[PDB]
Amino acid sequence: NSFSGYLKLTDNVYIKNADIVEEAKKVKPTVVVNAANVYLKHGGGVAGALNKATNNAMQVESDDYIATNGPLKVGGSCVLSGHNLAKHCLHVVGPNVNKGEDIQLLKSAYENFNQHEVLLAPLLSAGIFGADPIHSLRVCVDTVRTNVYLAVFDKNLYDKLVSSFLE
Ligand SMILES: O=C(O)[C@H](Cc1c[nH]c2ccccc12)Nc1ncnc2[nH]ccc12
Repeated sequence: NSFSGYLKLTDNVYIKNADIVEEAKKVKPTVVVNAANVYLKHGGGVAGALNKATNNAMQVESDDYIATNGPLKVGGSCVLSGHNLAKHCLHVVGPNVNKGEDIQLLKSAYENFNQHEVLLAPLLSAGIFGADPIHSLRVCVDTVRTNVYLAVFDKNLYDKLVSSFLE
């Protein structure tokens, strides 16, 4: 959990312009969060990047979890192996606004982070899931009380997010 160079937004929320895959390799975190869907099919966005960085080990483990336990619910999570990226991967399902899901469940999705004293995470329901990323950061700040280190790949979004907090 060697986190450094994050902007400290609040007492417990940190943000950095970084690829979550590269941060995970650098930081060696206890927990990396996946922006998952309910059947843990890691096809695109953050999930695709994390799975490809494990050379599909995450997808094989995820398929076994689903076969045995069935799909997650929106706002839910499970803990699986972090493989080479982290000790654990917390797979968290935020609502997919682009596929017509409800923004109230974004708070429930972020509540899962409170089970872990420190996490490396993406912004939930952002990118291809279609939520306003600045709203997602506000929900994170209001909901998560443990130490969350947010990786935002796109420097422009990072600067927009920091500006919404500082200006
Ligand atoms: O820049 C990117 O492509 C993604 C976009 C994103 C933010 N939240 C998500 C939730 C689900 C799907 C996509 C997104 N953001 C990233 N942030 C940090 N590291 C990353 N590695 C790959 C994408 C990415």
